[PDB]
Amino acid sequence: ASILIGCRRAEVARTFKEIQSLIHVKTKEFGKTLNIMKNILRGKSQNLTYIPRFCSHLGLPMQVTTSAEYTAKKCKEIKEIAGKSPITIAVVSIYLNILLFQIPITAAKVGQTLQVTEGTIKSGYKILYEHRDKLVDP
Amino acid sequence: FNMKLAINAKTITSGLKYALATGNWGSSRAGVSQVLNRYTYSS
Amino acid sequence: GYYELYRRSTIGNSLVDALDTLISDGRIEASLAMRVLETFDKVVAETLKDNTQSKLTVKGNLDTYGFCDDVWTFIVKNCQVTVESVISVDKLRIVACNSK
Amino acid sequence: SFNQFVDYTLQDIICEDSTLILEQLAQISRKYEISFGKIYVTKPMVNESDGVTHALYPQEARLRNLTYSSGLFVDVKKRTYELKYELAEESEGKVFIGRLPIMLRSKNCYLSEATESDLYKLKECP
Amino acid sequence: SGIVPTLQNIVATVTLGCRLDLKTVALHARNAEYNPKRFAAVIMRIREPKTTALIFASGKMVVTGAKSEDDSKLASRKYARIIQKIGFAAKFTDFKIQNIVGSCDVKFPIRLEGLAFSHGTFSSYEPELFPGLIYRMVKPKIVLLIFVSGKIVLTGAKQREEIYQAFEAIYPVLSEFRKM
Amino acid sequence: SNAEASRVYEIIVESVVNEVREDFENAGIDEQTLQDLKNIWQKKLTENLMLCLYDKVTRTKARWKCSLKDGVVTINRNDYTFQKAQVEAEWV
Amino acid sequence: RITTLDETVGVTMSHTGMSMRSDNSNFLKVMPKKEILDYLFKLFDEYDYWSLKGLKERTRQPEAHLKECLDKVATLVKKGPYAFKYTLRKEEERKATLGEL
Repeated sequence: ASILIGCRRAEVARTFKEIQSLIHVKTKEFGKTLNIMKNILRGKSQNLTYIPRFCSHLGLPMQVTTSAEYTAKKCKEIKEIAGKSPITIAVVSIYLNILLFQIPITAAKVGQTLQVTEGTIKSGYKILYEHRDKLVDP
Repeated sequence: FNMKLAINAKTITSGLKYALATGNWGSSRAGVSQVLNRYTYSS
Repeated sequence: GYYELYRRSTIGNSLVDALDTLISDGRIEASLAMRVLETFDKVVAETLKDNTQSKLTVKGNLDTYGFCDDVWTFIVKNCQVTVESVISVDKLRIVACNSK
Repeated sequence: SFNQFVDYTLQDIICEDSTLILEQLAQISRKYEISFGKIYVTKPMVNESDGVTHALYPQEARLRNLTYSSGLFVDVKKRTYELKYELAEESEGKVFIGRLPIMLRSKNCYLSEATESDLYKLKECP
Repeated sequence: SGIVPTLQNIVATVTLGCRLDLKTVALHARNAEYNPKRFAAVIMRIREPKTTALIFASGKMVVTGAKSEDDSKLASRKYARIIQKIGFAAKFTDFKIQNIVGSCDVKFPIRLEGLAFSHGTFSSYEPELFPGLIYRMVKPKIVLLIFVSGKIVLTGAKQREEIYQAFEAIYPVLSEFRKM
Repeated sequence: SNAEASRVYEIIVESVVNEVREDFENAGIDEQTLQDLKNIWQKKLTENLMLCLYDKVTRTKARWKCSLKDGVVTINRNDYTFQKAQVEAEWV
Repeated sequence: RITTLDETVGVTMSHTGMSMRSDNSNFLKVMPKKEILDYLFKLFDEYDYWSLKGLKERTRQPEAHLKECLDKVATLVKKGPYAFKYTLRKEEERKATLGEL
């Protein structure tokens, strides 16, 4: 918990899954502890960052990354499923942006590598494809 | 058991980085590392 | 080991009736009758385990259900039963004992 | 001298003592064992705070108060015994032990292969 | 506005006043389940009002699944009668509603991140862990689950007015954070 | 109507009799008494009850599903024997 | 020789740090009281040493309940090869007394 906090407060981002890879917290128990800690901090008184980090894992060009950033902001405004957690949106946003460009990752490789269910990426892709009209930076 | 916890990278990494920063091999040796002299290309 | 539920089956009742007769009608050693039934319990179990192929499908209204002491009791009404043919039954009683 | 150390010494040091076994007792006794294989060296890289990772050319390396280094990977094969009976998980791992500083112009650094105008793009005076 | 929350589940407790033999209870009831190894209570059910009861050896009983307070007391009395009919010296006492759940639809999408930022001390929102925002209201002390779709869940109430009170209090806030 | 049933029934009678013979001989009763048991049992043999084992029982709302195994049923005066059975029933 | 990995270097680092990928390999993943007590006592004459585990396996009761009654009949030895096992100190009369109570 304290780690994930310091990540947040540091403007860095780490996924619940990632920390979950460093430590086995059982999940739900973790959420409750994190919330109580958050409450204590208030008493003592943002997906976007994830997008470049993922490119790293894929080693994608800069233009791809910034394209993905525009894509994330545009997708969040257009609403429609509200995101179903940010992680799915960040990965799908990428998958779109890359498929725009010629650079193959195909699908299963990104689903494995980034640990997103292939069905999830394709499902996100259909709805995202529908709004292809307004997501185009130039 | 999880590999990331078992292997600690800063042991080696920060170890070497430290040593070359201080230049002390241990003291058992000291001053082995020295900042380069750019006074003149000869120097 | 071996549940005694199969004694309530057509083949089980028949056995009971036969033995009861040998005991009463004759002078055939009772207690041995029990020994026989103990054998029955085991045989029906292995036979139904190793000598069956059929797969049944029962679909209908659940009139009543119940659980106590590792036994599930169901009473299905207006159901269609499929063998591997389609049969219909107004009222079917099911009694099931834990496989584990 | 540094190049010889990179090509040969890392492989030999890891190879000489790699094997370590755990002795497990039960009442049946048991072993666990981990070996170190062919080591792997990278090209020089940088980990930024956010976690974006990218190649490092020395110029920038100076300006940003960085350390010019490449990562090191090791092949870890893990085994389990039960007692010489052998089960275990293998292949599939390539493990990051730590970073190794890299001497400029050596075979590992990016500049050693550069040409004149090439160097000029990177702004390292030939 | 015009929207009033719909009650979805009422949980109540009843003291029967006498010890019970659970195998006996499970055996004699028409709609009972009892596996000591899984949970220490007979799970009994009745068709009208459609509810489920958790019956303990101490004679205490939890009744859940009702959609109205009337239905809760009704079904509770019914379960007590069943226990009596089976033969125990049970009494219908201490009927008390412990939890009321309600829900409604405001008919517009909500900006959860904005709401969480604005009402930070009462809010908890981790969309990767659970998609809804958990809002912990002070007065009345009710917990609300707020979703992007505009569907709202209110829980933790002991009285119906608290469900109604909380929604009235939250509506202006949901409006302030609408999407269209 | 089922043939597998009659076959199973036959296996049961034959199998039980031969096993029971030891005890029968021990009790010094009579081989022909054993034969009588066999003939009477088979004679008797010539109400919609299923006896079996359960692997799993589940429920979601008022929908119940059951994975039954190794059983015997009498449906409308006919007998069936099965390896597996699936029950899909809706409670109210 | 030693082989230099030539990749975009991003993939290698992603695998290094927290990758959102876990597991994929495994290494060191690591009768009523009357008849119950009477039966357990017959075991005590049958075994001068036994365990709450052996008793709980027999009686299918929590070890805590088994530990209470055993304190009355049996005593514990915590030292030696038989350590953490209860040793004893008519059996039919005790069984009939258990049946009465």
